Amino acid sequence: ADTKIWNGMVGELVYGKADIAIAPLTITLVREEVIDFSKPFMSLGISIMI
Amino acid sequence: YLLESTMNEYIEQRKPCDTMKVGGNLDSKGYGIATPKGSSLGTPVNLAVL
Amino acid sequence: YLLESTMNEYIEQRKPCDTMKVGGNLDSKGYGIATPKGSSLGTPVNLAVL
Repeated sequence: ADTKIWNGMVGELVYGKADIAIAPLTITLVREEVIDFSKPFMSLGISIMI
Repeated sequence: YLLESTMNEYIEQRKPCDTMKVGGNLDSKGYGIATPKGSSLGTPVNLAVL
Repeated sequence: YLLESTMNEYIEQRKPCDTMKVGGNLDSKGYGIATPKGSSLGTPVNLAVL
């Protein structure tokens, strides 16, 4: 928000400091626009941990 | 603490054993390889993922 | 009997009230509007869904 800086693994990837990123990373709409993605590894969801 | 499902599933099988996945998935998201937009590797990756 | 998640909810919401869902999502597939190969309507409708 208010600065629009890709922080972590996308900070290396969008800004071109790395080429490939093999990681448990989520493909979202604003994620899809800046850089390309692969197919999903597995199908998952948001889960509650108690 | 809501989080990723298989990340929540891994702590449940690891043996402090005091954690519990309850209910089910609350979304659907994808683990894809972050590649540059117009990747030098993505189209070979996209089949090799599949 | 096995069926999809959303189909299992709507039968449970009708009123014979005798069917319950156990467990969670076994996977996460997706519904999509489909057009054949060569259908020029596929790309505008794909943006129309989005």
